Order: sequence, then structure tokens, then C-alpha cells
Amino acid sequence: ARTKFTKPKPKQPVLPKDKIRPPTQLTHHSNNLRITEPIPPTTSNLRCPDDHPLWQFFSNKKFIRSADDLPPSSHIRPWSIPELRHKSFNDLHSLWYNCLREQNVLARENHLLKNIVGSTHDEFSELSNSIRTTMWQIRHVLNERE
Amino acid sequence: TVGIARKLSRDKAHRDALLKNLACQLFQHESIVSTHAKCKEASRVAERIITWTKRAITTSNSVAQAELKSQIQSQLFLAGDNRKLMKRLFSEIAPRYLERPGGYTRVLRLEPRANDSAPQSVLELVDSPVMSESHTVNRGNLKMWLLVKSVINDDANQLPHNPLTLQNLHKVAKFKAEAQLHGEIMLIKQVLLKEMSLPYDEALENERTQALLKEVYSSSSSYVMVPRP
Amino acid sequence: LTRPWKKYRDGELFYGLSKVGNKRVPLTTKQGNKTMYKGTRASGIGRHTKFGGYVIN
Amino acid sequence: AVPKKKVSHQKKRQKLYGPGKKQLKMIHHLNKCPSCGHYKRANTLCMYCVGQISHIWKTHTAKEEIKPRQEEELSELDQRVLYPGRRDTKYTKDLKDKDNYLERRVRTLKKD
Amino acid sequence: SGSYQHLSNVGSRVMKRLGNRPKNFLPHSEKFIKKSTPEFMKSDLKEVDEKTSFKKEWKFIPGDRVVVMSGASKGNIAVIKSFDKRTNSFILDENG
Amino acid sequence: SRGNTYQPSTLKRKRTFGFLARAKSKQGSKILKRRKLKGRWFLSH
RNA sequence: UCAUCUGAUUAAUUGUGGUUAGUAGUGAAAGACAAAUCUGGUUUGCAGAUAGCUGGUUUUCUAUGAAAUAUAUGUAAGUA
RNA sequence: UGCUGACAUGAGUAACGAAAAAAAGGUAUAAACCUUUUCACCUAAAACAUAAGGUUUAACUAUAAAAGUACGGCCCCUAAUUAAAUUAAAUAUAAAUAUAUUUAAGAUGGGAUAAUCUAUAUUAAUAAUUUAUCUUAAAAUAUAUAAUUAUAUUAUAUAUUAUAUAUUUAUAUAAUAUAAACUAAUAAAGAUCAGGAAAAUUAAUGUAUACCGUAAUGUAGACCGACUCAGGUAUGUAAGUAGAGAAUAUGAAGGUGAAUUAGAUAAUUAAAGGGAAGGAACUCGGCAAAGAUAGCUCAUAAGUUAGUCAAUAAAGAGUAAUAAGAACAAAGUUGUACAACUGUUUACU
RNA sequence: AUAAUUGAGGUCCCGCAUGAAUGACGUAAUGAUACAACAACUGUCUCCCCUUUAAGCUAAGUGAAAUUGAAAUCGUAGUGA
RNA sequence: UGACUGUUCGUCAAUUAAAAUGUUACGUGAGUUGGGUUAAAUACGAUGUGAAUCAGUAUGGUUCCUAUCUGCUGAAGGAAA
RNA sequence: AUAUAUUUAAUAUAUUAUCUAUAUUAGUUUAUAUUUUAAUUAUAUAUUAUCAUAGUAGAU
RNA sequence: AUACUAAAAUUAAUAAUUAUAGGUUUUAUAUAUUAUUUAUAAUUAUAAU
Ligand SMILES: [Mg+2]
Ligand SMILES: [Mg+2]
Ligand SMILES: [Mg+2]
Ligand SMILES: [Mg+2]
Ligand SMILES: [Mg+2]
Ligand SMILES: [Mg+2]
Ligand SMILES: [Mg+2]
Ligand SMILES: [Mg+2]
Ligand SMILES: [Mg+2]
Ligand SMILES: [Mg+2]
Ligand SMILES: [Mg+2]
Ligand SMILES: [Mg+2]
Ligand SMILES: [Mg+2]
Ligand SMILES: [Mg+2]
Ligand SMILES: [Mg+2]
Ligand SMILES: [Mg+2]
Ligand SMILES: [Mg+2]
Ligand SMILES: [Mg+2]
Ligand SMILES: [Mg+2]
Ligand SMILES: [Mg+2]
Ligand SMILES: [Mg+2]
Ligand SMILES: [Mg+2]
Ligand SMILES: [Mg+2]
Ligand SMILES: [Mg+2]
Ligand SMILES: [Mg+2]
Ligand SMILES: [Mg+2]
Ligand SMILES: [Mg+2]
Ligand SMILES: [Mg+2]
Ligand SMILES: [Mg+2]
Ligand SMILES: [Mg+2]
Ligand SMILES: [Mg+2]
Ligand SMILES: [Zn+2]
Repeated sequence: ARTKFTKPKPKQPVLPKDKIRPPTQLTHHSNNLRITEPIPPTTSNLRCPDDHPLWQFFSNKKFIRSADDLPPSSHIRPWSIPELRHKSFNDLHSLWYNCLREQNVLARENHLLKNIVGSTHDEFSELSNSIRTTMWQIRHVLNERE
Repeated sequence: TVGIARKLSRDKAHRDALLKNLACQLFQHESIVSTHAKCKEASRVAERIITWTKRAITTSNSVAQAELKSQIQSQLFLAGDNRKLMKRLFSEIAPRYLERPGGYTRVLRLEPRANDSAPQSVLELVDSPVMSESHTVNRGNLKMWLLVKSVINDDANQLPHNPLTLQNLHKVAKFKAEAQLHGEIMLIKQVLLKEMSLPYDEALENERTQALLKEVYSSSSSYVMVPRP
Repeated sequence: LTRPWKKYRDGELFYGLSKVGNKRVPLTTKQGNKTMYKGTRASGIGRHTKFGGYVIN
Repeated sequence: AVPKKKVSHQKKRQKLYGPGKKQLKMIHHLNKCPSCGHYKRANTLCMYCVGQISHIWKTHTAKEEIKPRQEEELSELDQRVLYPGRRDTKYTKDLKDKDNYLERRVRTLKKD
Repeated sequence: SGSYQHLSNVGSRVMKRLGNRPKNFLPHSEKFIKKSTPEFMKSDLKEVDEKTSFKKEWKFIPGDRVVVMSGASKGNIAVIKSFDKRTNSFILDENG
Repeated sequence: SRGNTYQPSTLKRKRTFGFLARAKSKQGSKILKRRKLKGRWFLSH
């Protein structure tokens, strides 16, 4: 520890002027740089495609299907098993895929309703259930045929 | 040590820091609200600082001047918004008090704060200029404003001015040119009217102010004292 | 204060509504040692390597 | 260290409300405010008038709300894209409803 | 809300317990429910279960015309506009 | 200073008291059966 | 807890996992520790163990009303 | 000293848990929330990265992003160990079971390559217990008269320039270029206490790169302590100045100023500072509290088991210092009893 | 050895009732062991004084505890399980 | 007032006019201390075949309490003066 | 350096105000320091303040 | 004067008279440099820290 005694030794001979090397890089900065306000990215720069496949997750181009713009359960009816029974395999497959697609759009919407607004209306849920029923019927018919 | 100043439930250094801080804040803002005790001690410091500044401004002795400056430096935290505070003290603050002998700060009792019941007070510099250009009014001296408000109220009611109010006005005047005072009052009054619902007739208001000033400026028992028989 | 609407000392927790609860409960991916690997019926896809990698089949 | 007996209703009453010291006095000391004839404590500035003055000062000595240079001409759609509003936690919500836990100064009666 | 409960079914046993409340303590839960609902949402009639509710098996169908007795408007005539399945009850046009 | 006798480590606790540990040994099986008979909801960690 | 004091390259300290315990392990041995403390844990059961011991045993009114002695007792706080 | 519930009493008493706050503005709503400034506190941490742990506590539901190379798991491989698992007849045993032997499981360990970026798959053939890197030698730099003296340098870690060979991309060479610390890799080598286990090459053909961990908290209000508990809790980095050091002082940056405030500071208590003349008269007992005239370099007796053991000896000196003047390391000598000694012991007298 | 010693060290031996691996005996070192002496130093004391901070005290907010037959709970002498 | 002892006592030293004898739960531990003394550890002497024991010896070694009422020391408010 | 007025023939001079004492590169892995090189990036300048038991000491 | 209380002093600002705390001024004290000095007039004169 430092005390009354303390003889501080010098640093170094710092290699006499002539002996040093020239620095590999000479000119560094721009000694004149201004701090300018940032430049936030704008959407005008984009060209969002109209027929972009992710629009297929919405009904038409619409955030939520309004209560008026939903198919009411008075009109909509799920597919019957017997009726399905006389349908080709390919057609059945197509139907299934359509159903799935519909569910996805409902599903997203349903999630939005539940998580954010916190609604309990459950029209979307009901629709999804109906779709699921149809799907299961289809599956049953497929099994049955085999 | 015992009974020279308040202790404020803080050890020496911390207390000192607090008091200096308070002084600095007062210089910055002209008026502040705090606990009564803190205010009372803060005023002591601030007044002393002001007097030192005055002495520095006046005294011919270079040595004395330097010493006073040093003292002033010691008694402040010149860092953030107080960086130019030294300059301010000499150039702006101290001159206002050149003729006034002590009593540079004014402590006014408020209501005790609801949550803590701690007794509160306003601490403020006395003659602070109420009107800054490129700004309208300044964050100035509460007392003056209050007085003006009272006057306005009286006028509205068409009652005579309370003697106390008159006394206060006189006090305010003592170290103040008349015209300047009038101007200040006028400036206050318009603002007050705007704030309140009351209307504003300029000339009439001016006249009223003049009348008020005049009375202020030009001055005008059961026991019988008798010699021992 | 932790939360300024509760000034006084109540029977309130720093977070949540009760420290205790049933600890005997199926554990998920998030809990355990580094070595604890739960998995989520996602990859019986390829085969692990001798060295640590994964060769898809 | 410890009470020998349950302290009777009488005795506790007389300890508490008996003496003068322990009773709340009536605040006799209060008078009219010169600026607006409302009640105020004696030797004390009226809390309404002072508050008003403070407010006016604030309005006048208001600091310039340093709004950024970019966000002023930032398209609404663009803004939406950039900064979508999240759901705040319970705690945050609680904090936000200040009215629930925070008190505004009451006004006195008019003195007569 | 902000839950993700809808995407899962967890605490299945717990749900079952809370879903299938024994019927003799049904008065309890129902009282609480009644307490915690506004006057316009709440209805005086007791709910029927999924098994107890009938599905036709109704004595009437929405659309047809009906006479109402033993109420405040006893002897009323009304068109039955719709039914509430859970409660096994009917809603009547403008009347009843 | 005593009191802090439980020093949680998930590995140790699953390995010692866990369902799989219980089910692997005959004594463990007995314990699980006992808990089933009582109708406990949680047969072990 | 604060101060003070001791070891501080070792018979050192310590992380992670494992083994050994309830007639019973571990123990540089203090009957020390074996999940807030053991001349032998805890839990469930035998089980309402047993207690010549302590305490407790809830309305009213009427009639009569003792003893604390003798003998015996592993008996003298009991019982005949 | 019944049991359960409710409600009293002490009592509006004690306490509110290591503590530095102030103003202005959010907000004529704020001691406690947020922002700015001031002041302070921690700083080989109260910081920054992490492990474990856990009511997701986070900067949150629109949420913690990986083919892999100073990224971890799984996966391969095993250790300690574990396994109603495996050999007419493995062996033994009232049953339960136990045993040796195989097989499988089991991290706290091992596991190709890689910014001049890298390919793990399929088929065919035939390591390390600890510890030190001295002395010498070589060459370099200065004095003096090839040889002496004194000094530092001496195995590795790049960039630049100049050369010779394949043809600006390659190979090798020469010259130029600080200090004290640290890291990794290299070689050499001393000690007795003698220092893990386990999964081959070439050729041809290939590759679309899975799953899970990832917030924040982590010497703590987010773990274990019944509490937002002065306790317990693993690893790395830990700005400079100073110094032998991670001591001690400060603290750049970062973080923090708290579920109690405001006053007042009676008696009295705790934790400190100072104290005239005395100096153990105190007391069971100098308990407690004082008390350090270099921390570097010299110099250090008796005794002794010959070990500067005693020894950091006491005393004493050198440098520094002449009465004003940091913090931390460092507090005497001797006799006797008992035990050789370093160790271990009644977690909580 | 102290002004003065039931303590300490030395020596004497009617060892009430030592003694040799339940080791005997003297020594160097070591010991937060236990007694004692000297030096130095001091609030330990003669003899207490002053100062600081956190409490105590008052105001505001929150808000315990053991205890409790019921109490309208004085002194003295006498009495009395 | 000191030396000695856990000691009250006692033996001395120095004083003093004197260094009286008691009672007060051999006054006073919700006022302090804990040296003596009745626990757990250990050792020595003795006794016992031994676990262990002692009108033995020695080192170490654990209780805490915010005051309800009486009482006392102070300080107020109410009150009939 | 920038801002604001002045003079000059946006440019330069001088006045006032605000802000600035940095930063990058070399010296064989790392970190720090030194010196060079880059850059406007400074004073053995006056006076303060904080912390170190009131930092320590002499008076008071 | 004081734990809180209580006690005691003041609450003057008009025709006079009364200072309670803070400040302000005064002399004094405390510090430690100061005549090799400060102040006024032109290195000189006077007053003195
Ligand atoms: Mg916890
Ligand atoms: Mg985790
Ligand atoms: Mg527990
Ligand atoms: Mg086991
Ligand atoms: Mg271990
Ligand atoms: Mg024993
Ligand atoms: Mg042991
Ligand atoms: Mg009779
Ligand atoms: Mg008996
Ligand atoms: Mg009872
Ligand atoms: Mg009390
Ligand atoms: Mg009290
Ligand atoms: Mg208190
Ligand atoms: Mg606190
Ligand atoms: Mg505010
Ligand atoms: Mg450092
Ligand atoms: Mg962190
Ligand atoms: Mg394996
Ligand atoms: Mg804690
Ligand atoms: Mg004595
Ligand atoms: Mg003595
Ligand atoms: Mg020391
Ligand atoms: Mg020993
Ligand atoms: Mg022996
Ligand atoms: Mg030892
Ligand atoms: Mg209170
Ligand atoms: Mg007593
Ligand atoms: Mg008593
Ligand atoms: Mg001891
Ligand atoms: Mg500090
Ligand atoms: Mg006067
Ligand atoms: Zn008012």
C-alpha cells in the first residue's frame, strides 16, 4: 500500500521517435458529422399486391365479418352423411379443403373476438363447430366406402 | 451545534446538501413549495447568499470581493440547470435588493398536506419581476398576485379595501417605483380577469389602479395618559 | 411503493394471488434443467447423428 | 408487562375520551379569504387562490412539448404499421385509472 | 379477456367439476350469477340442462299464435316470435 | 440458522418422488394404488 | 447483526449427481446428526393400548343421611 | 390449561425490517407512480453477463426467433450408480426377495470439421494429481582494454515493406515494429500422495438442414427461509488513478435512493466521537475500550528436537518526518498447569 | 512477589486418598485453553461531562402480541389455608 | 478506602470523631451483574464387578418480558368558588 | 462548431449567446496504460464542491 | 420554558409609545495571514491595519 514511502517508476522510453512505424490508416473521421432526425420507413415505398395469398385468410378484404354479413344459422345447414355418400373422392377432398379454409378464417376471427374484445357471442365458434361436424361426416363416409 | 439551526432529522452533510439544493431551486424558480421547517432554514441560507452577492457587487476591496465570490461558489451546486446560476445571482437577482436591508425571502403558510399532515409553506424571493418579454407573465411573486386578486374581488363587490390589504400594498411599494408598480398591477389584472369569469374594461381598470396607487402613496381608548400628581 | 393505490401494508403479494398451490402438476417444456427435454409430438422425422446433428428422412 | 384483567368498558372509555388532551378541538381559528370570501385557516394563504395562481403560472411558463420532427407528417396507415397498440397489463391499467386512488383538493364553504 | 383458453382445453377435470355442479347446490351458484348480472340481461326462469331440455317435443313452434294466462297480462293473445332452448321458454311478439 | 431445508432442484424431485419412480418399484406401485383408492387427484410429482 | 478473533495448498472449501437410516444408518465420538434437534425420526395401523392418576359429568322438588375406625392386602393415592 | 365459530381486552399501544434526499412538470389530483435537473449510495457491486429455482414476475396477448463455427440441450459415449429387465437346473432364500453375470439406463465429464467459412448421412473394401516455468546458454545494448564488467531480451500468437520460386493468386526468405498484467497453445520437469471410463481408414453416392431452451428476476420485492424477512443461495467480466494484491480510498459508466412520512431531539437505550488531573484505585477477572514511530530494506539473543523453530523475536537502524497530521495490514514480554503439534467436536447455551 | 496476598512461582513431604503405556517424569515449538506477574495504554474506575446519529416524544397513515372469573382495583395495624 | 478470597465473613495495610448492631421475602435479579452455587462436555482423587456415583476438586457452560391495576416521580385538562 | 445582430466584398473581420476538451489507427491473442498518427479537442491557470470515522490534525 | 402540554415574551405599523424570531447593520469574539499592508490624492504626500 502507498505510505510515506512511494517512488513512482517512469513509464517507458516509448521507442525513440525515429524507430516507430507509420500507422496503417491515416485519415479517419468526418470531423463535421451532424445528428439528423431519423427517417421512419413508409408504406408508400411498398406495393402491397392485391391478389396476395394471405388475403385468403379473410372473408373479403375485411378485418371482422359483421353480424349482418355472417351466414345466419336459419339458412346454413351442415352436410348430411347419406347425401355425402354419393360424392366422388376428389370432390370430397376438395370439399374438405374448402371447409378447412373456412375454419381458418373463422378461427382467426374467433381468436380476435376472444382475446381482444373478449366477446361471448360465439357465432364464429358455432360455425366452426358446424364445419367440423361436416368434416367428421365426410371422414366417416370415406371410411365406410373403404 | 445544539440550537444554532434546525436539524431536520438529517446528518450534517446531507442537511447541508439539502439546504444548498433548496437555495439553488429558489434562485432558479423564484417560488417553491415545501415543508415549513425546510423553507425556514432555506430562507436563512438564501438571504445570506444574497447579502454576500450584494457585498461583492459593492465593496471596493479586491480581496473582499474575491472572498465573497468564493463563499458564494461554496454555497451553491453549479452543475445542471444551475450552471449559469453564479452569473444570474450577480447580474439579475442581487440588483433587485441593492437598497433593501435584509428580508429578501418571504415564507407563507399553506395548508398542511393531506396525506402526511406535514405543515407546508411557500418560500419565495420578494421583489421578483412579474413580466418577462417574449413570454407574457413570469413565474413570479405569489403575494403580489394574491393582493391583486383580493383588490379585484373588492372592486367586484364594490366594498372598501381592507386596511390589511392597503398595508400590504404599501409594503410592496416601499422599494418600488410608482409607475413600474402600476404597470405590474395592470399586467397582473388582465391575466386574472381572463382566468376568472370577470370582464375587462381597460381604461376603467387603469383609472382604478391609479386611484389605488394614490391612496397608498401620499400618506395620511378607555385609558388616559396623565402625569403623576 | 410497489403499487401506489395500495399505500398501507395489506396482505398483498408482490405478484399474483397466492404463493402456494399444487406443485404436483404435469411439467411443460419451460421447466427443468438444461438437460430436461420434453418435446411436443413434432419430430419423429429424421435421425439424430453420432455427433449431435440431425439427418432428415 | 401484561394486563392482569380485561379492561372494563367504563375504564377504557374514560381513559380515551375522558381527558381534554385526547379530544379533538374545534378549529376556531379560521377566517374569510380576502380574494373570494371563502373560509380559510388563519395566518394561512387560501389554498384555492394560490392553486389558481400556480395553474396560471404553469399555463404561461409551460415548456414546449418537444414533439418529434418525423412523427408529425407520418401517414396514419404507416403509423399503424409501425407502432401497434398492445394490451396493457393489469397493473398498468390500475395505474392508469388515477381517479380511483388519487384525490383532488376540495373547495371550502363561503364564509358569512 | 386475453387468455388463449379457447385454443386448448386444459384443466379438463377442473372444468368438468365446475361444469357438472351437483344439482342440489345449483341454487347457490345460480344466486351468485343472479347477483352479478344487470337487470335487462337477467330472467326469472330457471335453466334446464342439456339432457332435461327438449328438442316437435315442444308443444308450439315460432310463428304460430298463442293465448297467455296466469300472468299480469292474463288472457293475452300473441304470436310466439322465438324460443330460448336452455330455459325451454318462448318469447312473444309485442305482447305477453 | 435452520428452516430452509427444502432446496428445490427439479431433477432430483422428479427422479425421487415422480410418477415414473413410483410406478417402477413394487412399493411405489402400492403407494400409487393407495392414492387411487383414496381418490387423490395427484398421484405423485 | 456489529465489532473482535481463528484457518486460509489443505485431515481445505464448494457445485452437480449417487450410496448407506429406523434394532436403526452415518459419527476425528458430542449419545452428535438421520428435513427447526433423536439414550433412537416420521406416517398409517394394532387402537377407544393401558392409567389404583388429574380433570370433567348438564332440570327441579321432596324424605332419610354417613365416614375418615378395625382387620387384610408387593399394602398405605387403591380394594375387600 | 374442553372443542368450533363470532366478538372483545391489551390498544388505536409497540412496530411498519439495515437508508439521503430536493425541486419543477406530469396533474389549481401525489411524501410514496412517471419525467427532467440537483444531491447522495453500491461500485472484484446494490453493475453487466449467466446456472438453479419459481404463483410469467418481463419492456406482455400484435409476447420471449437458431443447420453450426469463444450456442446449450437430444444424439453418440461412458463415471458414480440404478434397473418385479436378461442365463429340468445362473446361485441362494418362509413369501416379499437377495446375489454375480450380461443387457439397458444414467452427467456433474468426453464427443469430427468451420470467414481465405463448414457438412455429421448411406454403400463397398481392409489425455491431463499437483506445481514451476529457474539456472545455464545464446545473441543484443553501454563502460573500459577479440576478452572483461553492468543491464535488459530470448519458445508461439500480426501487420508492412523488400526478395527468390508456381503463375494479381500461392510458397519460402529477410528487414521493421512499446510497457507491466492476463489468456490460450508449445516444449521442457520437479514432488510423492503416483494422477478417470467409454464410442479404425479409403473410395463411391449424398444434404432442402427436425425438436426443445431463449422474457425478466437471479448476493433477490420475482429462489429456499410461514412475511416484498439485515439469514441461505452456483459461475464469468468486474473503467481508470494507487498500490505487492481481488488489500484500502475514489468512482468513469450502469444501477439505486425502498409499503411509512413530517416534525421535535426531555429522561432513557443503542451505535459512535472527544475529554482536564489521575492511570486498573474498576471488576470474579484490565471484561470492554485504549494502545501500532514503515507495511520496503537492513539488523535480530537466550532456549532448542538445529527447523531464521523461537521469528513478523523483542529492543534498534536506513529512507520519510519536525507539529500538523487519509483509509486498510501490523497490537507487547514472562512464569505455571494441561495437551506434542495443523486438525475435529455438542447445527441452536 | 504486594503498603497489605485464601491468588501466583519456588521449595519442604504424615501422598485423608501419587506413580510408570487408565503410561511416569522435565523440555523446544504450537494453543481464541486455563491461572498468574510486569510493561505500555486507556472512561474500567476516582466521576462523570459534552457532542452526533437511530429510537423514545408529538402530528398523519397502517396496525400487533402474551394476558384477561367479574371489578366501582388506597395506607396502616389486626385477622385469616 | 485498599491487598487477599465468589465470598457475607475473616486476615492484614492505611485512615477515621466513629469505622455500632440489626429489620425490611437473611430489603432490593418485570432495577444490573452471575464470580460462588443444584443440568448437558471433560478430567483427577476416592467408592463400585459395572452402568455410574461424591457434605470431593477442577475448565467450560441459557431464560425473557412494549407496564393493565396499586404505588411512587413529574406534568396537564375538568371541577363547586 | 452553431445561432443571432454588426461591419466587409453568401465571404471575411470583430461583438454577444449556446455547446464542445472528444473520437479513430498503430505498435504480433486480450485488457489497460504510454508515445506516435488523427482531430478544435487544452492550462505545474483562480475558486469551489463531494467521499474517505466530522477523512485526518491545530485552534474554536 | 419545554416530552406533549403548561409557563413566559411579542403579534407596532397611528396622533404617540412596545423588536418576537429570521434577516439586515454594529461593535465584539473565533480563526490566520497581514506595515513588504490597506484607503484617499499625484515610485511620492496624508490617514490608518
Ligand atoms: Mg417462496
Ligand atoms: Mg428455468
Ligand atoms: Mg417447511
Ligand atoms: Mg434409494
Ligand atoms: Mg454432495
Ligand atoms: Mg454422556
Ligand atoms: Mg461429529
Ligand atoms: Mg334429616
Ligand atoms: Mg394406589
Ligand atoms: Mg367450557
Ligand atoms: Mg400502554
Ligand atoms: Mg409509548
Ligand atoms: Mg413508535
Ligand atoms: Mg424500510
Ligand atoms: Mg407534484
Ligand atoms: Mg478497480
Ligand atoms: Mg442481471
Ligand atoms: Mg448409453
Ligand atoms: Mg432478504
Ligand atoms: Mg473493589
Ligand atoms: Mg483490585
Ligand atoms: Mg488489525
Ligand atoms: Mg491441542
Ligand atoms: Mg497422558
Ligand atoms: Mg488448533
Ligand atoms: Mg400514530
Ligand atoms: Mg423484583
Ligand atoms: Mg416482582
Ligand atoms: Mg471460552
Ligand atoms: Mg462512496
Ligand atoms: Mg423602535
Ligand atoms: Zn380564496
